[PDB]
Amino acid sequence: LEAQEMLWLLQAVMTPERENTLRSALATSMMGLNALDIETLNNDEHAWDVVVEEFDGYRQIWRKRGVMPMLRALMSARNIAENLLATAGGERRLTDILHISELLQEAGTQLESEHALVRWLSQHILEPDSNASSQQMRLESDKHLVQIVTIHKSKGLEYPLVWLPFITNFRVQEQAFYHDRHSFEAVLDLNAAPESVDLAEAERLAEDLRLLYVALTRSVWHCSLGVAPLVRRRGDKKGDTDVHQS
Amino acid sequence: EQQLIEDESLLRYQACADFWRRHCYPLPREIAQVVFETWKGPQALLRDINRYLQGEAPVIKAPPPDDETLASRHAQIVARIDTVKQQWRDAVGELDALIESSGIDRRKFNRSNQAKWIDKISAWAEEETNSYQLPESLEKPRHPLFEAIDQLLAEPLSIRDLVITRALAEIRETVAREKRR
Amino acid sequence: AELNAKTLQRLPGDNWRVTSYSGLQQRGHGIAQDLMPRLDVDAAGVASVVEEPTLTPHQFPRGASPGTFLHSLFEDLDFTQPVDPNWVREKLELGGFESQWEPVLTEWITAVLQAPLNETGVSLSQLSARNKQVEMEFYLPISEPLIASQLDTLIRQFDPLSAGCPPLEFMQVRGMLKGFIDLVFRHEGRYYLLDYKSNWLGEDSSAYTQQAMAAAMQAHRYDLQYQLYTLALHRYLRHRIADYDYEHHFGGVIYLFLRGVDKEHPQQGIYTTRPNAGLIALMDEMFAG
Amino acid sequence: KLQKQLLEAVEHKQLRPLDVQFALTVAGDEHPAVTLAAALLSHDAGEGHVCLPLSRLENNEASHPLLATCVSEIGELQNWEECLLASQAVSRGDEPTPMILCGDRLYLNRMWCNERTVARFFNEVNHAIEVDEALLAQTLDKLFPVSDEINWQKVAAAVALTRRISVISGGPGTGKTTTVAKLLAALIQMADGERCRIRLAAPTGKAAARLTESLGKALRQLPLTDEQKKRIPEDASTLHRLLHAGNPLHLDVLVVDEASMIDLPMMSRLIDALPDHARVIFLGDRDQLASVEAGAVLGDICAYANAGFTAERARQLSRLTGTHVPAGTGTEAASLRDSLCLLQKSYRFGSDSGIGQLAAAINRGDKTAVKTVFQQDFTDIEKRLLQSGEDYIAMLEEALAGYGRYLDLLQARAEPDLIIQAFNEYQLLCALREGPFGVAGLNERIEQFMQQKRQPSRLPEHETTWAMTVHKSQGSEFDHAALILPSQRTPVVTRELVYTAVTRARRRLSLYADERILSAAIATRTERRSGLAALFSS
Amino acid sequence: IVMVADIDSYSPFIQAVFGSAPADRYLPYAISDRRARQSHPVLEAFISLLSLPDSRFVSEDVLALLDVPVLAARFDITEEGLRYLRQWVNESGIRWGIDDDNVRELELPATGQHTWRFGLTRMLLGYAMESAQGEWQSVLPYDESSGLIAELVGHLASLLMQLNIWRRGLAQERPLEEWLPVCRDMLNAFFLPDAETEAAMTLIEQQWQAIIAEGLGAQYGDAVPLSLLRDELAQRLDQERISQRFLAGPVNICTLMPMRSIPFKVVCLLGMNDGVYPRQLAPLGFDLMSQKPKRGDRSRRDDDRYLFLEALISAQQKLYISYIGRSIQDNSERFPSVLVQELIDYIGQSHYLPGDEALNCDESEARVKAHLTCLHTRMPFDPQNYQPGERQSYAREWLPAASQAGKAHSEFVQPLPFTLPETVPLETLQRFWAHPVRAFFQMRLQVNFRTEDSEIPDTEPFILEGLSRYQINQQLLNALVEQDDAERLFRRFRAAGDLPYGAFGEIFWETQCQEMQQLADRVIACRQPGQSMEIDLACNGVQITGWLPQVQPDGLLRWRPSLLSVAQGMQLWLEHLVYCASGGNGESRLFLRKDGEWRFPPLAAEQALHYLSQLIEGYREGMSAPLLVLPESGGAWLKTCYDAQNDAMLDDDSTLQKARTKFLQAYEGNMMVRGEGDDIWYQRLWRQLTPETMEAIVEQSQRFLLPLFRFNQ
DNA sequence: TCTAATGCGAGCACTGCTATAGCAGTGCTCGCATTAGA
Ligand SMILES: [Ca+2]
Repeated sequence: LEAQEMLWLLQAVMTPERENTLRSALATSMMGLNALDIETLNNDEHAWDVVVEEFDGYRQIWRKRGVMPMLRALMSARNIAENLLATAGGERRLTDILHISELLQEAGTQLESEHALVRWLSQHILEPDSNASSQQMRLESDKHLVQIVTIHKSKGLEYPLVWLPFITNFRVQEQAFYHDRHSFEAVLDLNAAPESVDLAEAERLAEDLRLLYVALTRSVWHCSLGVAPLVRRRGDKKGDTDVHQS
Repeated sequence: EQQLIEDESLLRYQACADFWRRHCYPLPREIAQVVFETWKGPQALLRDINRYLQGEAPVIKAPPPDDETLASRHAQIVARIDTVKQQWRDAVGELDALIESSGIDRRKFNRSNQAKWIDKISAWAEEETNSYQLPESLEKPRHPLFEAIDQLLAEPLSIRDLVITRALAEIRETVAREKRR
Repeated sequence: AELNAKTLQRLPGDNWRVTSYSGLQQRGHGIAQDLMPRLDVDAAGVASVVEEPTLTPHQFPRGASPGTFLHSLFEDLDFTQPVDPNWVREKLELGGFESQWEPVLTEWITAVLQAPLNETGVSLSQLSARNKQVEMEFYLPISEPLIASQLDTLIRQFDPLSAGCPPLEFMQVRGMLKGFIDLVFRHEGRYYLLDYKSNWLGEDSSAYTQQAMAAAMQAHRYDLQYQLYTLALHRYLRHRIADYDYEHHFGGVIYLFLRGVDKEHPQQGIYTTRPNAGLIALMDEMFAG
Repeated sequence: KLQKQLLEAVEHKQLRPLDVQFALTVAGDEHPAVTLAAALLSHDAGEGHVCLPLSRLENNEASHPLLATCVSEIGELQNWEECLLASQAVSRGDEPTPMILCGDRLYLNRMWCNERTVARFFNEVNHAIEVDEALLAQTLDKLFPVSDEINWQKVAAAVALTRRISVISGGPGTGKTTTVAKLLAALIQMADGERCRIRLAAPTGKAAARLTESLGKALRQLPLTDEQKKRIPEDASTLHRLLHAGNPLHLDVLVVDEASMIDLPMMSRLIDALPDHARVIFLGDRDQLASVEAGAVLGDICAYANAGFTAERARQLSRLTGTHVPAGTGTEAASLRDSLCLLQKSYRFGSDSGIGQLAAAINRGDKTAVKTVFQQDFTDIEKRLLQSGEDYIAMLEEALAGYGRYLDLLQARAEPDLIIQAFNEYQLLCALREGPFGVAGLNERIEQFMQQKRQPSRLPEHETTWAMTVHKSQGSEFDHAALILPSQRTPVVTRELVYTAVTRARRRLSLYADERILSAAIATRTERRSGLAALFSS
Repeated sequence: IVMVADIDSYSPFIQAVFGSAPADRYLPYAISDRRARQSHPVLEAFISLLSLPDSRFVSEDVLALLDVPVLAARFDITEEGLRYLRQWVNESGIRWGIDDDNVRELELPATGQHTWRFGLTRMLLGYAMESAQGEWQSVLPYDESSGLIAELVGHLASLLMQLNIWRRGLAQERPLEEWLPVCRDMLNAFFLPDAETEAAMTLIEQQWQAIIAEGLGAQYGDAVPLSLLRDELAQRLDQERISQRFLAGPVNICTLMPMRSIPFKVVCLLGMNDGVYPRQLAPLGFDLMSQKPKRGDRSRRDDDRYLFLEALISAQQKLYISYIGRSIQDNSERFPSVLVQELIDYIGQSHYLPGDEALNCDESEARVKAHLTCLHTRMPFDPQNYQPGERQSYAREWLPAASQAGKAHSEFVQPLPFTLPETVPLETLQRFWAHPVRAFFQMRLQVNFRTEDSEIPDTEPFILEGLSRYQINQQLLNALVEQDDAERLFRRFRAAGDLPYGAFGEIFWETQCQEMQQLADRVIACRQPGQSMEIDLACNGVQITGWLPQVQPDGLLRWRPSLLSVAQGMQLWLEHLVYCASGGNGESRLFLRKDGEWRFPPLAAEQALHYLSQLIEGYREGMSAPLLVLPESGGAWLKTCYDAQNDAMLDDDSTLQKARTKFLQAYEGNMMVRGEGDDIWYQRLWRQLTPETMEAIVEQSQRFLLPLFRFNQ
């Protein structure tokens, strides 16, 4: 969402000429304008060409010193960082915006056009999750927030108190990929022959037990897990509670 | 002087489409439709095999004979299918005597269905003709000579293991060759 | 929030730099002078429907890539002996030009070798190795900012050329002054400054006559180059030749616009000047004060 | 194959990448002959020419389009028609095809489709059944008084009010304005109850402008006050008001002015935006250059005016107005003829002289034109001058004196925009784009005399105008207009050209030419590509 | 002087941060030692062209080429036109390869579709002949390139011709001397040199020349393949280092170079991390010299460790050392370069701070280490940098933030005055409903969040989903209701390259047909062919003008190949009110997929106006401030509460809850279909749904959506 | 202004039969969990 806005903003900068593409950038929540604001700037043609100059000014910095330097100029003007941080969840947004600019800046040193970069943004916005480098940075302070992590990222980690709200869930293995009990090699049965799915399923809680063991083990003083008379079989509560499958 | 490839997810996908292209496009409607019913397109193939293709290839319990072509299996299947499509284009007689409760006369519903399941094939699929078999015919004097249905519902009838096996063997080396080049 | 930020009380003031007759030549050369230190920076452009079916040196590929190809030619030659044409087909073949240029080029090189730069003997062809120094590189410290204005006044006074006064197009610079001299050779007492200039595709002959040249000279304010270059040669000679005098050893500055050079139409293609000796004086001390 | 030659032709700027890439992909693997045609077709196409006459392609271009160069041009090939039609990127019009060979004309399918669409429009107009000639006649007798001696404006109105689509062509000296005005007062007057929305429109906004400031003026007058929910006095450029079939416009009657500027595409596009129940009245100048240059249609539509009305139509008009109206010449193209009508100047004493007589003269013969220089020494209005030799410098002078006012407002620093209204007081016009004559060349050769002394489009301010092509001046006017014809040559200088030039002047008008070029012009008449002519004779 | 192990990777950042407060805070810098390749557009651009022969020509890759100005300039394409080409390429169907030869050469079945030639054909074809008219050589024309703009298709096509001419020419091996001129030819063929690139261009020719010359020297007989040369150029271009500003316009940033130890008052080392600084690379291993070493021998390890010494030795005033203390993700701890460890370990063990004079070896040593190490803050706006002392920042720019001196974003919506212009097109009462909030943005304050580009399929189509399946169904439908020939439509679609290849395309087609037929029949079964009807309704002090298509003497008969939805209901209701007020007395049906159906009873022209007025009321309020009313969620809640029996608006707690659920199921969808509120328009008013505004929506969207439910079927 | 996931059984409703109730099977409506993890 902050990326989308940066994309509008850049378009705006690369051509404040086009009345419409600028109005969109001024409208992004990042810039903090008002419905009353947007309206009045639409009726005051002298004020608009002022914002247009302001924006022609940014393109110039962009062209000479870089995207980051331009963006920092913009921000100091519309006093963005200061305001954003004041606005609830506004830290998340602000540090993401800076992060985008750090990426935006490398990508620029491998393109000799501003427009190319813009194009570079669109692409990354349409087909993401590439590197660990475009992953979200965690804020310094997340350190004083209750931390919610996965069993896997928790291997290694230690915590004073831990909660296991959904430690009873299962999910039956249905794919017949199992390890041969004697040769210990992996076998893919391309016909879901029940004997193999059965062997696969065993290997499934054989794994959840390991997960449970990692789960109980992270705490120092205390741990509490949630338990429920869980059932999945659509067999009408026949003394079921296939809780014994977790 | 090697270059550490980083992705491989796109390399894999592309190999997978190349696979589909060279193994499906050239296919004639009867086989094509069959494949199509197993996977609508290469994205769906990968979805079913992507795990494998990565790291040590698992052993396949019971692989297909190191040569069955799509073409062959298809034959065998079609042929197993039509011989029973003939011994039914003769529902002249099926209009039988001796009863049971479950089996209703809204069986004339069940009937025509398969009577009309006499298209020019193109699908290994076949809506339910449970009743008119012979294995349960007895399980529900009773039935005649369409014990060829006991036989059609025994053998799996699918192109799946065959195509799959071929894909990973091939998709792997596509990836490989590409990475060398 | 009891905060505030350190503000510095020092100030910008002066800037020390290393410039080089770039104080002149506006950018575009950004990273140009950087990637290829010796690119024929003086050229630039495309070439069109001037193909006329009979190769003349005016139809030789225009611009810098080709331009510096030429300079290359004259970097290591045997001005002395005659021009092998094989050698030339190889230069053209290696530099990626069509072989079929050899006839026009070899005929072009000699013409330009056997021309009379300063009438009295002269002619590059009479210069053995021991009397040439190719691509010399100088560094002139320039203290006391060099104000574009203050340099304009005296450049005007002593030079009839720089009387075409638009100058002072650069801004204050203390620092150093880099520079390459295409060729410096001697003719028994008397050192010279040569500058090969492959340049522009201005149709034909009509563009390489004593005015037109003198013209282009001002367009690119090359006049600045002379004066700078000779202040260099001056200083250098003065430093090398123990007890040297500017007017008993100098008398140089030749400017070969490589094109516009025929075996028999002298004073066409070549340009000569001999800085005031009173200019160099002031100029030299205009650096140090 | 031809690849090299074509691609080369591009190096030589004699046709664009689009033309050769079009040529290559569509033919390319056919007889180079068809390959060439496509290149050139797309090329004339680029110049606004709707089609490419097999003729401009059979031996004549051996002295026309510079690609008369060939090893592949096997003879005059004559069977050009055959070679083409064999290649199958050309069809007679059956198969869906990039190109169409209809007539001995080669077309880019789009064009040929666009033409036919226009033919169909004018051979499908039906009759406004809204008769009761008795009543129409009365409302017209009441709107046109001086109908004693055939009133052509009265006819125009009657034509137009009895037809769905109608064209009124007229010179500047006519009440085309005032005719469309009574024309509508009568449409309004005859609308029993209601539902008659009249929207105006011109192709260029500068035109749309005038439509209103004159279609209103002349309209608020005339005896009509039965509630004036007039012509919705909002014009709109034609290329505004649309942007279509499948969403027809909201109106009953559309009045397009400056119709001479509508081009083939613009027509077919407007046509589609038109709901079957609407009435279109086009107004324009049939012999204005815009009606004859590449891509125009007015000229060809109004061609059949000279054919007069069928007899039955004539009889009806004469019944409608109180005057006998001529007819003649069977009924070929009856549907078109019967709904066209060109105006003529009317009766008064004295003259219309100066610009007047010359203009009329120009729309025809020599003897007429030569005898207006001699005659009365019209001193102000006309001002022929002998340009040849060094009298070119004579002109440069009466040229700086013409721009007099302008140059002084400059000097006298009166920097407002009277500098703007000063420039549209004098204006040089020339047939050519480049040259000693023509624009490019004239601006320089003039800037020199003046140093050595001292939105959409076509809006002035030195686009280094000073001089313009008679072409770009279309839809403009100046007090003193000077025209400069080449020294001796070109087919670009035609009768229409000269006509529209003269008609650019409101007072003085100089014509720096030679009684050879001028008279040669008067006799030549802009070539006319197209199939409309024939699409109208069946 | 500032040195880093890899100046190439610090470059971006150096440049960024030294783009700062113009006056005061500014100090000059030049980066040296960067790799020509990594630091110049065209070089890669050129290595890229040297691979034409091995390319699959994927769309984005060709288009990328046009992002290199000099190349784009060579074929007369401006950023302006590039925008169109980009759109056309996407729409015409281009995805993969250049030729059919190309595809074939990849041992892939030539399909004739989806290659550049195909799309380029569609556009040239579309230049002449328009889309309708039909398919030509199994190709349907694409008509976006039709006017003057077609001129672009030309330039583009010319560019693709050139590329093909070269992919084939670079194809086959050549004898060394033959490769000689290719480089200088490809340059002039694809780049129109700048003034900068002129230098860069010359650099290629040199390397390329020297490479070949060197081969010729050794008199290499055999022929050589392009890869051999392209790879050597690449390498040579990556070892060429640019460091021409190494000592003028001050503050030198570069890597530590061997044999270049110069005295500097200030010397700083960055990213001196374990694994990063002493730089590595193991000898070939079949390097005899490396296993039996001798005094002269050299190695990077030694050179590099000796450079860290030369650093210490050359700093005359201050030595600055820096490293990264921990990745900003897994927040795991970093480690400095053993070389830096050694440096503070030997400091600590030989110094003590004035205070601690009598405490301990180990004790005093730690304090000195702790005193010289200065942990820095994650963000530049953390307050600690703006307190007083050790490096307070000179960057006022972040002061406000640091001091929480900002002003929270003011609540967006502030009622705008609005006066309703008697007469609004039907279309504007249409565009307004069917997503009103969006409307306030688009209509009231002309803000449309248009995003420039759009994903170009990385491949031809194998499957038909979303928007496409819709656009195809749209016509298949109209063609079956029109009882027209589907077969004709199928060939056009196949002709545009919209279906998946062969049998697969047919199969896909055959099935849309089936579902589509099944709808077409419910329509066919009750269509009474009528005509347009013009609109000029006087209603509540405003006229309404527009067209109502296909008006049957029964009423309006509508249809869409889409599932049933509230926004589509409202759509037909608007149309109904309008036609019923226009007089016409009759019904109006909307037949949807899976048998959906919104059916409206005839309405008195009097009550029709009353209803068509709240609708206009809405449009009026909704032009002053975003009028809530989320058709999907609102009508979801609204559907569970409202009952046909007695028009029962339920209030029992059992239902007011199932309601609040459905609304939410609708507001934020599944993991597949996905939610109303996930929409820039709403997202711009609130990022999370608060229980207060959920209310405003319910009430508000009840007020305008009710009649829909009080009148269906 | 565009579209908006399948699929699996249940769940309840209803409809033949045949040794009023249980066994079965036809058919539309609907709620439910789906992914994972580096
Ligand atoms: Ca030189």
